[PDB]
Amino acid sequence: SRRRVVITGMGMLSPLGLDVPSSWEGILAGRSGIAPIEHMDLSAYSTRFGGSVKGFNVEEYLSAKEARKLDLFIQYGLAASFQAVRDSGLEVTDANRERIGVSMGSGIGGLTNIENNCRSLFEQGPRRISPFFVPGSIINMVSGFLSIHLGLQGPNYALTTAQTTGTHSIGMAARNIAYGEADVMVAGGSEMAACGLGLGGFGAARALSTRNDEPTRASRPWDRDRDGFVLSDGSGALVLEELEHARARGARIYAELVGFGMSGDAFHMTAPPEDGAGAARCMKNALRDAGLDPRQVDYINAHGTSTPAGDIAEIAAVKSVFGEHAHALSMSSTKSMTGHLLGAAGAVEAIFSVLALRDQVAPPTINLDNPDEGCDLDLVAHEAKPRKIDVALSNSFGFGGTNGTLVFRRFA
Amino acid sequence: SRRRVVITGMGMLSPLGLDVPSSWEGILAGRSGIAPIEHMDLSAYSTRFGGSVKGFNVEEYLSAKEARKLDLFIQYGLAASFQAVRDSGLEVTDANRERIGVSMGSGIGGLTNIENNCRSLFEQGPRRISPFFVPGSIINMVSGFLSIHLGLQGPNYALTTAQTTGTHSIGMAARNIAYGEADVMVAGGSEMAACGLGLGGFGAARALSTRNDEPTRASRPWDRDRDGFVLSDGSGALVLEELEHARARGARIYAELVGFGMSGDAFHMTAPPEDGAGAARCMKNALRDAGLDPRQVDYINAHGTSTPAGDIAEIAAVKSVFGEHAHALSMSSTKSMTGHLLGAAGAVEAIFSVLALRDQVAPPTINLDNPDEGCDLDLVAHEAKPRKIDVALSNSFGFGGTNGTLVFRRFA
Ligand SMILES: CN1CC[C@H](Oc2cccc(F)c2)C1=O
Ligand SMILES: CN1CC[C@H](Oc2cccc(F)c2)C1=O
Repeated sequence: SRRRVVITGMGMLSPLGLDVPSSWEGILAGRSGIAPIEHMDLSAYSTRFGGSVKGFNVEEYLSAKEARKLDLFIQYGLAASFQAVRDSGLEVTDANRERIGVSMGSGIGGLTNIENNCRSLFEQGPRRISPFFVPGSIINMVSGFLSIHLGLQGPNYALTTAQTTGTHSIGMAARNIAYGEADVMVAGGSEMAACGLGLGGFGAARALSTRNDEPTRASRPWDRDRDGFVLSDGSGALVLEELEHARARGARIYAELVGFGMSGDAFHMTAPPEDGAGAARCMKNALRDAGLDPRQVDYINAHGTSTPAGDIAEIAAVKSVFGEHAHALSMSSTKSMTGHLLGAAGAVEAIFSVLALRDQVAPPTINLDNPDEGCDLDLVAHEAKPRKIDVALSNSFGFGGTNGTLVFRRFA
Repeated sequence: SRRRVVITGMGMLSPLGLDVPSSWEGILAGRSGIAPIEHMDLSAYSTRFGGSVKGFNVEEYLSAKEARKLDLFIQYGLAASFQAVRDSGLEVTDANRERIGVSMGSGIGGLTNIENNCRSLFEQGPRRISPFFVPGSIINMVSGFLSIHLGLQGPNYALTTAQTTGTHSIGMAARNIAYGEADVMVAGGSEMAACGLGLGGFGAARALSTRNDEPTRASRPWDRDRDGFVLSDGSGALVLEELEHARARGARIYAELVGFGMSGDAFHMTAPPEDGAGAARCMKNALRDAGLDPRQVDYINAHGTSTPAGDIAEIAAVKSVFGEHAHALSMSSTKSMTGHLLGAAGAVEAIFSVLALRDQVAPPTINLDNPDEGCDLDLVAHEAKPRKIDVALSNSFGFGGTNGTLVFRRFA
């Protein structure tokens, strides 16, 4: 029968910091993590900025010898996973190793590594492709490497659902624990798509903000002058744990995961429906899964990507689900500060939702100078808002019309 | 408690055929799908052969214009998915579309597309990258495109667990139905990694057979002269359906999916443990899930990749799990004929496991001329073996030590 699931550990790399507390300080201070990209020459690209992880030292986590073999998305995923496991206090033993699994996902995975090995192949020949190309690039290897390093013998898998990946990974890992397939899961996502193919590929679709001359103001969810998403790098990991398991070991519990929804739009490969029908269906599924009155929802961490169609679809979805209560909750997009971590977005935003519950504060939507037509909810413009938050909801939507909602609440 | 899950539709592209009955005819005849790779210069490569899909016509499924937007692995996954839904006779309606979902995965995803866009990027610069590069290359676009085309609003996701993808995709879709999150799922996997990057990436790790002189004899699981796996392309999809739902509409039921196991080895990034400890835990997990004694298993579709370490690990795991029953079951590798479809391997082998139940016949392991030391199980050498089969297992083991087992049972 269905068991309860709590959050006992969190870890993060973001454009605002190399761990959770540092990232969260930047979130509450309204700081932007967005800057011109330094790691490559983007003069031929229409977008030349994004949210880089600054000053990451992989030798805080792994030997230089093994790090050299791994794409940055794997390095970031392992860093966030190690932080979350350490933060949990959990001890892996022969007695519990078969009951601890991992589900760390990615939207695109090791695009930097694949681009670099493609360069080798085309300029030199296949004899210059790294022997570590496959295990160092494919998406499941965050889960794989984490399991090898910590001895986790529970369910070992990875989701790839584009910009919904982090939310789906956390939700499905919670279901694993709920249904008794595991007692503990490390779950979240990681992304590092800032290579030529990433910036060039989103750029060819004209999906990215082109505000090169003012990167910190580029990400402006629900602002009338928004012109697309800002591409960002990093990782989020959570340690999810069965309630009675967490209670038995005296774990510090941050919050309870009470609800998870998934819905397909079945609308369009890349565009969200204007009325937010898929996001509404997904949130309704998550609220019914959590056994909630929608009026219990105090805070929504929006997907809020700073796209014309995405941002207004989300307002439509929230008004349709919450009716008059839409005017009482607070909804914000931390992508205003972090940009869009793609497969990692739902993972870092799940952590931000849990911290909104811990600290009783709604993170701001920075850059919301001129709210667009119909964008008339409390979107927490400019400044963090202290308020009562018993229930927080984190939304993600992605290519393929794939939707996820997580519902968290305070645990006493 | 838990609902029962049955298989009501199947679809396939493989090196043996453009559908299930053609592929299965090849399997029972001991035919090889392996041949030198055409329309591609492999001069500088140590492997020049594999399992190609021959004569695939995407315009049976999609307009030329929609097919141009999508990597071959997505085309393949859609073809298998459309076949499986057709084969099921399911009528999608406003009354059931929120109860029908998709989980089609891939191990490596859009390497061919990435390769072609890399070529453009390096030669001409980022303005030649396709606008459809991202949505046409990401692994969740089989689930995304299928849901949009058929109007499916149930759970929409994609697994990526390397060579375990197809097995995990089917098992987790079965859990969705068992626990009431969907009534129908389309599940399986697709792969097309016969590009410079795939053949070069696996070749760089010396993982591939280099028997260029005799491609049809290269894949020789448990044979003392095996020298690595054969890379193959294609797709498998199954329609999974809640039993009462299948019975109410008068569905043709092929078999019941009674068990699913997952385990991590936590051993090595690419190598299995020699004693097959992870595969043994995974099979025991799947049998416990099914409420079956190891003695009830009649047929195992092995991972059986033709690698020195992997093939011997699987013998060890089977001897360990099945004890005095280990010789009574038949265990065969259909990869002897199909080669290794990586993320689709588990999907097409689940289909072969189901057809073994329908037709009461164990597929052969072809090329098993000289069983290796300790390879003394009933490996169905050379020729198909008619036999009693009530319970069939399908095993997948992949990079990151990720394991999957599906247990299928005759249904009447
Ligand atoms: C309404 N719009 C705006 C952008 C999006 O189109 C795309 C298309 C391809 C890749 C991508 F990243 C985005 C859409 O459907
Ligand atoms: C048991 N053996 C044989 C090859 C494999 O090693 C690799 C390593 C990297 C990529 C790959 F494709 C394979 C292994 O560890």
